[PDB]
Amino acid sequence: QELRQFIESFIQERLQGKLDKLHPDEDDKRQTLLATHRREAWLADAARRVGQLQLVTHTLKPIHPDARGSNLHSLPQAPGQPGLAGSHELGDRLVSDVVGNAAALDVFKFLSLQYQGKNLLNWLTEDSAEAVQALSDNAEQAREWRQAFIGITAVKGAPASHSLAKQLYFPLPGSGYHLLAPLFPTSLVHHVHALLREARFGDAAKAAREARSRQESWPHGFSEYPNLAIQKFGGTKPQNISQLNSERYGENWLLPSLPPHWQRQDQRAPIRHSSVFEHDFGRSPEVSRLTRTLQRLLAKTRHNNFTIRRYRAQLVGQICDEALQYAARLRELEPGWSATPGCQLHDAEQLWLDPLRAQTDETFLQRRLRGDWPAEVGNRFANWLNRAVSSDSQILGSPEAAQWSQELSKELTMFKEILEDERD
Amino acid sequence: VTDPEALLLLPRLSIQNANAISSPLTWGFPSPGAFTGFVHALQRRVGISLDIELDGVGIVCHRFEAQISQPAGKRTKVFNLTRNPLNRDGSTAAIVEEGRAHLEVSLLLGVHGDGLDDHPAQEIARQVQEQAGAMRLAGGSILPWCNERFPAPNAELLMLGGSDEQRRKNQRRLTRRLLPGFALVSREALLQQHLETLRTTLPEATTLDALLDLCRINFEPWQVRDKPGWLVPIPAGYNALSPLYLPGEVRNARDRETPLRFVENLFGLGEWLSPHRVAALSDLLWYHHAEPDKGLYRWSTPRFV
Amino acid sequence: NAIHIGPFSITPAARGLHYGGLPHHQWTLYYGPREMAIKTLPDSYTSSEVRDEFSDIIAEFVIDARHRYAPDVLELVNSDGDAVLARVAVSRLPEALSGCIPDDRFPYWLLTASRPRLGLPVTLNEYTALAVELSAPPLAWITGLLPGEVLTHDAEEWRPPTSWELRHVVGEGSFTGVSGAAAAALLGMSATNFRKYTAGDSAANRQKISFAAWHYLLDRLGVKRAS
DNA sequence: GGAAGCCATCC
DNA sequence: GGATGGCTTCC
Repeated sequence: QELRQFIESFIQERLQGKLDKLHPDEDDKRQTLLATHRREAWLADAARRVGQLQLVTHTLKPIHPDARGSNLHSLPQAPGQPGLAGSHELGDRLVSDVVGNAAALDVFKFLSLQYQGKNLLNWLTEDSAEAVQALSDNAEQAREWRQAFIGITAVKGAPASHSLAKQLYFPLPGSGYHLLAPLFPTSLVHHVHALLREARFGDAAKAAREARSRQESWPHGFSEYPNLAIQKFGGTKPQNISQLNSERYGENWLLPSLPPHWQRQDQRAPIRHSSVFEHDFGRSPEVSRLTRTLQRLLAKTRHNNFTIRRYRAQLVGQICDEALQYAARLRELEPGWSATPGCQLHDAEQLWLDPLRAQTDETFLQRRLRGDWPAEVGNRFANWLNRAVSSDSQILGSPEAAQWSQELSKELTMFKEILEDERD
Repeated sequence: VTDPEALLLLPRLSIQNANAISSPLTWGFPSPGAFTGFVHALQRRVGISLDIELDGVGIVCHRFEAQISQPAGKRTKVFNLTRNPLNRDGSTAAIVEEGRAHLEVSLLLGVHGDGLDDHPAQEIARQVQEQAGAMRLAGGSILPWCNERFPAPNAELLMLGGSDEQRRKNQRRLTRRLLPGFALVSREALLQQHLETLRTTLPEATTLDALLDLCRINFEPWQVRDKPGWLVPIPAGYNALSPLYLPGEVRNARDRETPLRFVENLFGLGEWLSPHRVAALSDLLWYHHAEPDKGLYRWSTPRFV
Repeated sequence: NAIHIGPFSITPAARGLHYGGLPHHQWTLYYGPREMAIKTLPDSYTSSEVRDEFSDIIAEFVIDARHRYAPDVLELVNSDGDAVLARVAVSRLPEALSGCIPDDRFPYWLLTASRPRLGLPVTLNEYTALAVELSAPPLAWITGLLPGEVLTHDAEEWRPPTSWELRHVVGEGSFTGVSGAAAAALLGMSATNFRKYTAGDSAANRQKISFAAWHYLLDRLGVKRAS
């Protein structure tokens, strides 16, 4: 009805846009002939283009542009093992991307735009009378258009792969292998690219940003993503994957998947007296963040005392593990044990928390350090940790602070036992 | 699913140009499927020639170095590429992106077969080290000996030999040579727990593993609520997309004597932790177990918690 | 071309250069006669990009100015000395204080928050009188940035503010964040007659504001109480 | 003839 | 920058 008239108006607008690039020599007559041919047989020209195009959710060309294989439109079932990530998690909000010729992509975009407005996007298969009455196509032209649209909506592919795919093995239980060819998902990354764009950009996002600059706290959330990596698809033109790669501009943001200490910085192990005093504190970036979180978690209440005690125990265990790991990294990162000039208490701690007695150290001092493990170094470290954690009489007067002191004592005892087992 | 008899330790493995991406979503450490396939190929190398079968792997990642850079105007990062040679007419190659990295790892291998029965264990460890020193892990070629001649020898450790306190002593003296690295597990249980605590909000599944590993800044009641561990996402494996296909019926295979199927990646969440936080060191072996009746192809470390 | 964000100005440097092959320009951020930051930005930048290049420095300056010129806090304690019952942020001190420690002779005391406390005993009705009289508006910290002689109540010492001082409170870049149209409607004027006030120089068709309109405008914006 | 090759034009 | 072809366009 009105959709075919809108398609004819869009064809006339495309003819006017093709007449905007007009040549003064002979562009007028060619533009008039092209507009006449378009307004005559736009559907007859578009059926042969819609026969060429296929809708797809998994694509092989992002693996390599020179390879060609089977491209599949399929939503696999949800697996039995719970707690996973796949395409099965969403079914209602999918957006399929198509591979094909560029003028065919223009014809498919025109067919999708005619699919909007009315219910034509789902009714392109089941509609004869109103569609043929609106489009100006006849009964035979409408039947041929319905056949071409049912063909373009179909896959129409042969099962084959290429030599530049991955097609890896996976062993079977107690038996042989299968070949496993992976396909690049495109609808899933279009969805999460939309979600990541909405996270990084949006009125609510910038409003929460200026909120966290002004610390005005209206009921709202604020998300943030650190250290993404950016990948580029193909050469300069991105649409050769699909039109989804045209609207994503050939860009995919990658999530960080890193080991904890991936910035190998130099160690300030050396014998500074104030350096030894600060190393007894041990102010680091992650250690400073943990100390800030522990200081912020001091003023809590006891209504969530189960979850609060669990979070406090997890934070204390993480702090103890980070301290032991930093001590081990400082020890093994040390190439040799040097006699520190004026390392005030640094020698008393580094009798055990420092490296083995090398040629720079005395053999009698090494035997004396092997005679007595650093229990007093553990006591000084527990004292520095208890001084780092802000305490008050509310914890002394309350039973929850006594339980937190008992948990800190158990953690300090475990750390002292782990130190004394390796020590000596 | 099976407890090995002895534990084998690969001391200090230094790699260069290992593949960084290894995933359509992540770019950090490579998947443990490469390690499981590595010890499977190692078992196919000299494992059957010594009456030994090998089951699982432990990884610690002593140090990391990725050839990456920051493009001076934003907070993202671009990868670093290399120069392919010229095309057929001599114009220019086609640019594909790939990530390289440098690793330092150690491998912990379980032994089920006749360890001390057929041969002494140290010669077995020495010959399997000599065999493994001619392969690659994830495209990354193994470096040879450098001037650290100290981590040259290997070690074999029967886990259940002797008393219980003797077991604690030998596992602790094996842990002592494993200090600076951070072991990695699966964390599907905490993922399911936070699913059900987030299903109280709404029933979504992938948004869980989206939300659980980002810097989430809550409003003032400027707080940042935190997860206890170092939770890192990981590809769990594969789910099917096609039926099981005949070994000849598909064109352009590697070999026409192996069945074929099309798959899509499955994902999960791991965690990096210190080896002194676990007591049983046999809780740390990755096992790729296949379930071909459905699509669930899965590597994990069970018997860990 | 300059950009004006409240009392701040961002100017370019009149002759660019080529850095990395691309043409650039130096920009400077001013606060009155005081220069604060300098950056080097390329061309093909819209003015919004030049805005949020400096937005963070603006926000930090706002945070520091808010914390420094915060008003004083009094508190109400019972006879023991601890367990503060209510707090209030005043703009002046109640003039009768002298250093005290509360005892059991009275059940209510009104102490300061500073450490060598001053204090007074009250009886919950005069406390409400002092709270009504001496309270502080929500945006009282903006008065720390003003010259004082434009803030006095005595008509003999008052002088009208200039345009740069007047941009501290009116305009979308100002600290109150109120428009010129809304401030004109707050005074019962047209938008044009209010824009007459903020031209920039009285030779270029600009009039001084009155005493009464200035103090009433400071009252209605929640800056000075102006009893 | 048929293929391949190049160029070309589309998006 | 991949895809399809159309008149040329060899041998």
